[PDB]
Amino acid sequence: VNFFDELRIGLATAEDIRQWSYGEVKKPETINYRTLKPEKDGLFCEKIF
Amino acid sequence: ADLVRVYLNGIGKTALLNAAGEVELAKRIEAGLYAEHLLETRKRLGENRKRDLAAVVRDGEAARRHLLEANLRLVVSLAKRYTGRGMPLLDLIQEGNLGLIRAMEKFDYTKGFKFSTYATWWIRQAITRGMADQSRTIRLPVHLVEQVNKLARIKREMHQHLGREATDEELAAESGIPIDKINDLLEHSRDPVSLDMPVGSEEEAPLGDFIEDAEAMSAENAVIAELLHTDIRSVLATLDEREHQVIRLRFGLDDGQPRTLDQIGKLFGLSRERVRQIERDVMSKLRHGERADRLRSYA
Amino acid sequence: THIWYFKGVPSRLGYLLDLAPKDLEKIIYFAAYVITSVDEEMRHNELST
Amino acid sequence: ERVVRERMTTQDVEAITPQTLINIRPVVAAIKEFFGTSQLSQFMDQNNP
Amino acid sequence: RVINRNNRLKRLIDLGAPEIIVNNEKRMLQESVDALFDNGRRGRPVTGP
Amino acid sequence: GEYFTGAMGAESIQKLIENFDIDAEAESLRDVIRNGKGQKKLRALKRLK
DNA sequence: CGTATAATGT
Repeated sequence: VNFFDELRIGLATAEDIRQWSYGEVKKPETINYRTLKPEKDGLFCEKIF
Repeated sequence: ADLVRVYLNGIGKTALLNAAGEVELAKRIEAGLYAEHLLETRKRLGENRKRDLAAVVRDGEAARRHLLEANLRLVVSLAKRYTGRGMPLLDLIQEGNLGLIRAMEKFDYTKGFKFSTYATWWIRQAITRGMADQSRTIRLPVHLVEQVNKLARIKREMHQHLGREATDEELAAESGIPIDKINDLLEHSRDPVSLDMPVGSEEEAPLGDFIEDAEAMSAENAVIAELLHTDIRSVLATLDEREHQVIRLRFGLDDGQPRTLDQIGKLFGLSRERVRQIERDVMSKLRHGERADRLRSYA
Repeated sequence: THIWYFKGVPSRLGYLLDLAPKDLEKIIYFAAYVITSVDEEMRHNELST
Repeated sequence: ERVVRERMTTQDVEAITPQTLINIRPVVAAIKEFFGTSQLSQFMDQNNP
Repeated sequence: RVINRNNRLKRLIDLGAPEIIVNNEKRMLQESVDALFDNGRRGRPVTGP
Repeated sequence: GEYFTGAMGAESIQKLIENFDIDAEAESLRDVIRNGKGQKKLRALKRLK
């Protein structure tokens, strides 16, 4: 429910960062200029986020 | 600091190349490429010549590096002129360096022309392509980028001649572009505003704070979607089953692709004129009985 | 390298390596080489040659 | 004058006319900015005379 | 900036550019990550329009 | 180019850290703390921390 | 897409 006895902050090893991620961002495009839809594997990719 | 300065010293480390040096290096690198080509075709591979061929390959690679290092200065001399156009100077230099390697990959010394003349065109090409693809956060097609630059240059020249800013119609006459196309092109030219910019100094509140989500009512969407979709499916089921298939195909409730009157007639073997009457029957049926009671809403 | 840990007052990375900020900065921005490991035993064994 | 100096030192010398030299974009841009954004160009409050 | 510079480095390292080119590119990548995690911490902060 | 392997960049620092051990460094710092050398004593104190 | 007189350190 809402039991959070303590709260820890620690350095994030590279392995941890991959675990959090749901994918990889591989292109610098942001959104298409006509459909105004997030582009594939881009910074707004619908597959990843 | 000053990452530009450290790179500038690095490129200045290598001295310039003369015409005699350029041709000598060009011959050496060509031999190295030819030697590397010979590696994969010498089926009866020699023993000592194999080591000699490998040594020449290293020599050719060394010549390639030395030629590139010397020629980096041309790239900087060409990249300097494009600064201040939404791309960092050092980023432009790296894009030009990509152009340099690309040009060197296709360089030929048999024509007797200096490497600078042939490289300049490629360096130019690479830098301008880079700028077009990267300089804008919302990547526009290269075609649009070229058209925008054309309009901007024309607008500057026309304004200088007129002495006053020109309208879309006047620009269209000068540039031979449709007026609506110019309006759309101008809108594309806009560089998006930043949300972090404080607005009206309203308690140092960024513009993004005032943006209204005003969307994403998931609870409302789910109930409406469930009710309407289920109601129509059940109502279509109560109708003739073949007509239910007709609605699915005529429309695409399952697979999209709304079948036209002739097309659906072809699939069912009927004529193009029968579909209108079929739809007339469906609409008439849907407006009577319990179907109306269920579907009176949703309008 | 994460910006926080170097270029700090103190620079946590510097103390861990016992390196002054000048040395650490030069290594990061490729302004100067640095030696990672040297095979001391091999150097001693073949020093005469 | 910075623009005109650059143009003067680079443009042709035989058929140079002041119209092609003098530019009006910076001046008009400057004056417009002053009346549109300067902290000393305030909406005249007209609650009463 | 980070994604674009990293992608260029991936392409550039595959191409086989000389040492100075790759070294400069990695310097750009490190600078971009520096700006991302903290802008203005070191050097002149990257500025907007 | 036989014994010493000197790399340049954050990759060099990464390899230095992974090769670098902490048990021996900690023990040496503690031993130095037991001794005097005030100015170097506090430098070792901060490092040991 | 290769544009060939030549063009080499913010």
